[PDB]
Amino acid sequence: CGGERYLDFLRFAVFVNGESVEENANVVVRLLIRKPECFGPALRGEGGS
Amino acid sequence: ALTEDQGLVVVDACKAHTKATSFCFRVSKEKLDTAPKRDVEGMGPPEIK
Amino acid sequence: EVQFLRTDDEVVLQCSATVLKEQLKLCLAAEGFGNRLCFLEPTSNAQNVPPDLAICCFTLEQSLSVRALQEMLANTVHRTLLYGHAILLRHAHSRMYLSCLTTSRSMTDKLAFDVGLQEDATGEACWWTMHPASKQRSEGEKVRVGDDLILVSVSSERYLHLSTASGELQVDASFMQTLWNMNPICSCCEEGYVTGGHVLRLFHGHMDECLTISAADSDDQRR
Amino acid sequence: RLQESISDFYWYYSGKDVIEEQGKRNFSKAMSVAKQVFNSLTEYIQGP
Repeated sequence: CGGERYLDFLRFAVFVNGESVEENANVVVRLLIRKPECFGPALRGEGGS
Repeated sequence: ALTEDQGLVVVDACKAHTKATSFCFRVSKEKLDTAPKRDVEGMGPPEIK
Repeated sequence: EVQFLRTDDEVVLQCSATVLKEQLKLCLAAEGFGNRLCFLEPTSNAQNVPPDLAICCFTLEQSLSVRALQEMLANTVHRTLLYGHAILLRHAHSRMYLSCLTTSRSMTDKLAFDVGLQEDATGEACWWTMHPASKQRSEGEKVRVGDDLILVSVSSERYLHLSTASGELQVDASFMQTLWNMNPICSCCEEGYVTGGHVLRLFHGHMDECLTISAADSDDQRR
Repeated sequence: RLQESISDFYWYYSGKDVIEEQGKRNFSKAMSVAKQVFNSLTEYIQGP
């Protein structure tokens, strides 16, 4: 529940209006995979599941 | 290397003893060259050509 | 020593991870002709087994900025290094350019392109950047002798990592971090002088003879 | 830092032969500051 309601802010900060802001998407994508312990690392392919 | 039982040979790197494999380049083979010193991590002074 | 490394200086990677006993020193190496992927040569235990430095050495070519690299690669057809610069590393023996690959191994997803020599410099996947790795140094500062740092591929966002996987401590471009240290080797020296690591002939007399071994396919072992 | 900043800014318009109006103002802003820094350094040395 905590993770689902936490990244919803980023969903609004990267999809401005029907488009993808390249000035922030590139930074966000790097940060998502900067730490492997993200996006539910237990069962998202990071931990091997 | 010098195997101390067959003379000067060439040995594999797997069993390359440090004392046997170690050699030296000098001049005027007599006089019993003194102990090494001046451990400088630079290019060093001019040497043989 | 300020470690100028004025775009012409041999360098070797000297990073390792504390795995077996004391982070045994491993150096990145490759042979080129044959398997393109790089491997690791132990070097701390040089007394029992000598290291293989013939194919382990690397040389430095360019130290341009990120924007300078972008301009150069957009328009194609002696100076000290500065922290946060694009780097160009070549294999000394096989004369190939150190780069990354487009394939992975280990059967896990774990997106990590293999590190291997490239036939030609062009391809946008050859350069690396020495990014800040410790608080002791800062972006825009110089580089010192034996200064640990992190190398990031220009194309692959993943760092250059010593992937201590189930194998024999492979090197893979995964999104981990390890302080890759660089140690220097011979540089601009006197013309016609002896150097450690030079393949040489020991000649006696004008043209009398030279140090040799028995020819190939000899009756006795070539010892 | 200012010298490195302007040098990096130089490797942005090198390919292009036309400098935009926004780029012209930014160049003037940095150079007008660099001159002030240079004058301050001179006053530390004059009167030797």
